[PDB]
Amino acid sequence: DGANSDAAKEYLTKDSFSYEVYGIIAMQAAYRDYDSGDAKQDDNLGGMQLNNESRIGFRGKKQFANFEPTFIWQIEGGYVDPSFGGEGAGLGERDTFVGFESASWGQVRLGRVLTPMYELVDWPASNPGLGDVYDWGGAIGGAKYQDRQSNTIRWDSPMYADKFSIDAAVGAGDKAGLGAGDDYWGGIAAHYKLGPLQLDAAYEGNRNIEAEGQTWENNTYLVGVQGWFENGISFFAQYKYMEADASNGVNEKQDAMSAGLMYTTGDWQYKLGYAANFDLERDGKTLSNTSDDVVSAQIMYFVDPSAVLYARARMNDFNEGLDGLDDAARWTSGTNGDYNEYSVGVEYYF
Amino acid sequence: DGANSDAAKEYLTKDSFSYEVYGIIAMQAAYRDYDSGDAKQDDNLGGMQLNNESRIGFRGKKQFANFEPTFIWQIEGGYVDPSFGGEGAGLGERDTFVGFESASWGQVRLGRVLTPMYELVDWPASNPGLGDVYDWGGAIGGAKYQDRQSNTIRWDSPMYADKFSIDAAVGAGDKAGLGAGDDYWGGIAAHYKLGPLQLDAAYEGNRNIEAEGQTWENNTYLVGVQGWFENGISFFAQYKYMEADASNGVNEKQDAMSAGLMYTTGDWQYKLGYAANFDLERDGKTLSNTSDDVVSAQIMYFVDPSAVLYARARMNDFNEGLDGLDDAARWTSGTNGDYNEYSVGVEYYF
Amino acid sequence: DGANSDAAKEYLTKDSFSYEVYGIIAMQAAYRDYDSGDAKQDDNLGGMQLNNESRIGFRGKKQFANFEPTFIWQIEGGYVDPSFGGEGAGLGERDTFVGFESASWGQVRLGRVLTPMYELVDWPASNPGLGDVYDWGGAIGGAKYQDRQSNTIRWDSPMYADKFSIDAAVGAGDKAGLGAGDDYWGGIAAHYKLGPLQLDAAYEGNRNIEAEGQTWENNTYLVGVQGWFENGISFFAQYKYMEADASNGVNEKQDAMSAGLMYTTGDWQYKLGYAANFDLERDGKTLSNTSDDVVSAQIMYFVDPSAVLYARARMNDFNEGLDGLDDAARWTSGTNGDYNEYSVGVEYYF
Ligand SMILES: CN[C@@H]1[C@@H](O)[C@@H](O[C@@H]2[C@@H](O)[C@H](O[C@H]3O[C@H](CN)CC[C@H]3N)[C@@H](N)C[C@H]2N)OC[C@]1(C)O
Ligand SMILES: CCCCCCCCOCCOCCOCCOCCO
Ligand SMILES: CCCCCCCCOCCOCCOCCOCCO
Ligand code: NA
Ligand code: NA
Ligand code: NA
Ligand code: NA
Ligand code: NA
Ligand code: NA
Ligand code: NA
Ligand code: NA
Repeated sequence: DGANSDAAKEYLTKDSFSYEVYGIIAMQAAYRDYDSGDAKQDDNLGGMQLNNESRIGFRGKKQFANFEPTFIWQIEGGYVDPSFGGEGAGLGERDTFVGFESASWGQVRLGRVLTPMYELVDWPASNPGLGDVYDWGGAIGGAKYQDRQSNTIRWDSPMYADKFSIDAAVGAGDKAGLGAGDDYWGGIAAHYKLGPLQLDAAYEGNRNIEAEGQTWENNTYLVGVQGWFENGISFFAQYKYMEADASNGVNEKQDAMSAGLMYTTGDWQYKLGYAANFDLERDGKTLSNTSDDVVSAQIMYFVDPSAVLYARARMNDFNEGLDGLDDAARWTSGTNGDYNEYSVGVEYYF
Repeated sequence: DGANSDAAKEYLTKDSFSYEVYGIIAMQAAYRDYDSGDAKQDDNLGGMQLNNESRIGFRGKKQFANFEPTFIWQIEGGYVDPSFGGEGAGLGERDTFVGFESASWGQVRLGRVLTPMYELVDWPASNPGLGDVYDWGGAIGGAKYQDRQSNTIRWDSPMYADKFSIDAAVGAGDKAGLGAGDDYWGGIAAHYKLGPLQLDAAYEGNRNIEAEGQTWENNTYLVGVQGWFENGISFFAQYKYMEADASNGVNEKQDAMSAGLMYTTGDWQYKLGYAANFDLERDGKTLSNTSDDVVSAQIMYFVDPSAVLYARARMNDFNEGLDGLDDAARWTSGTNGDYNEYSVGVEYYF
Repeated sequence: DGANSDAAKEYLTKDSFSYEVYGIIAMQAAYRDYDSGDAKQDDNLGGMQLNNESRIGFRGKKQFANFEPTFIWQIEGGYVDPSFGGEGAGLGERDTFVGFESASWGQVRLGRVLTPMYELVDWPASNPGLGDVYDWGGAIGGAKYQDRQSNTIRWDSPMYADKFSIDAAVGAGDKAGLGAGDDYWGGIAAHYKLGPLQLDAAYEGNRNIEAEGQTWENNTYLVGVQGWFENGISFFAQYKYMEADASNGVNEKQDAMSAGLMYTTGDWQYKLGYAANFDLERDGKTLSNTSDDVVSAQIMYFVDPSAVLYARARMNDFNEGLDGLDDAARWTSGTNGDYNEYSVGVEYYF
């Protein structure tokens, strides 16, 4: 069984107690109110649900006797009981990898991690609740980018000159990872600290992506600013340019932004979010009402050095529909309709 | 990813070493002898199997700095290799929840737990091996009650006056948990200790259940006694009334009982149990041969304060079949036929 | 739920801290180049992939107060993110069992383990990368033997006279474990160490195996030698004879060999491996082009007492096709075509 059987137990010396067990406990009671234009469908999707995103993980580091880079590894399970889905999570569904890190050249990781692009798209630009629009939202064909991805080599640089830092990565695609395609992708991201600000830029290219009966080339570019100030204010703003190119000559473009404001004061943190996709342009013809936007408010309370309570409201107004290149409806995050969500939740880290 | 991604790891202080790892090791070597009236089907279902119900779990408590109630959480994986099923269980398949508790008002839990009704159906009734008949057995339409269920808020009262105790909960149904329905349920249970006896009462109502082309209403009532005596005798008895009501006017009723006698002597414990479903009445007319009954015997031996060995035999006589309100056979615990079972097993708690 | 509900938590004394957490970290970057005579399939199946075979497990032992044999238990999860498959593994997918052990007669284990034959087929044969041909390779009908299998009772003898050793087991088949068949199997294996050499023999018989419209009986025999010398040289050689017999009278026979050479020198270990399946004989007529071959080379580096690095190249030349007794293509490990593979990897034991 496996590349080297269980011969690891028979020949190597067990490095006893060289692990940390960790977990994030996270529950969110969330009520959803849909306006899909169908009353029956509105009642199924909408309602109260308990979105339990708790998870257990294991991680550790080892200094190999005869290797300069330090070995690192991680196995993090998925959400134990998310909303809209069944119970029980596997080990290895979130960030799971081995890797090396030397003070001389930064960090390398092989396995299942976030692409340099998505890492910025996810945080800060997706919080709180902007993900339906800015994360996996959109109308562009092909693969706008990957999120958390397996079969990935990712290199994380150290803080160069105490201001600059780099992340770059390449990997196989979703279909390639199952032996049923040859899609691949690559991407890189940059960060520069200019005082209390931080500037960000990132790129990602996806290739040989089969969808809607075509092969796709996807290119996505991103710029953003982030600020933290001592009076308590933090902000973030981001602009995102999405370009898709199909094998039948069809070109596609769509852009999007995300911005968030927050005031931390003592034991409280107030926060407003807004993100939006602009109209999608296919073959140089703007498609009417292909945009999405979402507004969001949240009050958080630092109940413990290790935990927080929070309430949150948000309203998603999605596009009115899109047609695919195969002459059938193309799924978007708004296929299920506009909806509002009100929720309270807890998060705790041990 | 998620309501707050990995922002808990980057910003919150890791409460290091504040978790418990626990497990129940449980193996059951079980031979089954089926009498379904088909020699082939008898041979597939019947035979020797290893029912491995072992499980690993994680749990903990934390006193939040600025909150009086103590935080609680649990994540329990399911059976690692049960009979009739493939190997491997996810993390979070069993009781998995967050909650708070103060000794003045008991505990509240959010997540996936046992409903107050089913908990009594589970223990003391249903043991040993009475479950096929009393637990998920029956012929009534809709949902007589839920088992272990997600999207549940449940409050467990403290022991008032050291004699009275209460459990209550409400939650989402199976289809709602996937955004495909609007079913819900609620229930309550009461306990009173009168010396060596204990009285039990419980209710559960199920609403908006889609099945066999109808919407269903379910109502279930339960009463029971339990006795522990120093001489060594222990017993339990229970009566259960189930009322279902369909959207096309059809009414349905069925009742059941469960009783068990037990003799503990030193390191040994003998136990004989009986459970039965009585004929189902649809539209106030008894349906012939819709009953089920089971007899069961078991010898247990306390090999360690932390483990037990046990032998057990049981014979199940199931109902012979009934059609649902859609004119198709309604699945029951006897769809696979009658069967007797002989088994040995171990249980261990770390 | 289950054979005894959650009554183990309610009555038994938690044997706190009698659990060990263990894991094997294993990542392999593997490039594949397929030449199946189909270009689209060559590129889907072929390419670079990251085969993460890491795994977490738990094991422990307990001395029961009122039992002389020591109780042992194990729950080992599966590969967290293997190549050609999705992410996330269950708890209990690798070796998972309960058992007892006394120094007088060895150990007995109930659950999920390797059959005495496969353990030898697995290690030392099949390494490095000979498994496609020697492990699950072959063209014989029915089931030559089981891999890691559930519903198994297995006995491992002590080291008799410091030279002799025996392993034997019996269990249920793949279909029987799901209530859909009555297949079973049994097998035994013996080892004798003569100085720097070691002699190996094993047998396994499988019965009531349903496939290709017939029921099958399988008989598989194996002999092998292993050598370790102070010079640094080690080798292994194995011959395998497989006999299958169908319910329509059709007989089939096929044999195979596996061989490996290794030179350990300081912190490096070189290794050449070869394994092959010979032409398949059905009804005493050798079938043309049913043989399989694989050559493999490997460089290993003991990077730490607890880990190794390795590079590996290997060439797989498979059979040209075979028809089953149902007059349809019979799946073999070469159905997807020939492929060569170049790979690097790390393995770590904590
Ligand atoms: C990251 N969260 C994901 C989110 O990315 C998204 O994923 C969609 C997925 O739902 C779509 O699939 C959905 O719509 C299909 C329309 N023909 C039918 C099947 C349905 N599950 C996929 N076609 C594309 C993914 N990006 O919706 C599911 C989710 C779990 O919330
Ligand atoms: C630093 C602050 C920057 C704020 C930038 C805000 C950009 C706002 O532009 C939004 C344009 O998109 C409008 C979306 O229209 C709604 C679409 O929904 C209806 C279906 O078409
Ligand atoms: C314990 C000693 C180990 C010996 C292993 C020897 C490995 C090399 O032996 C190769 C023998 O190959 C035989 C080829 O058989 C031809 C096919 O005949 C079978 C007809 O069904
Ligand atoms: Na709903
Ligand atoms: Na990295
Ligand atoms: Na992806
Ligand atoms: Na590939
Ligand atoms: Na069987
Ligand atoms: Na349920
Ligand atoms: Na993969
Ligand atoms: Na098997």
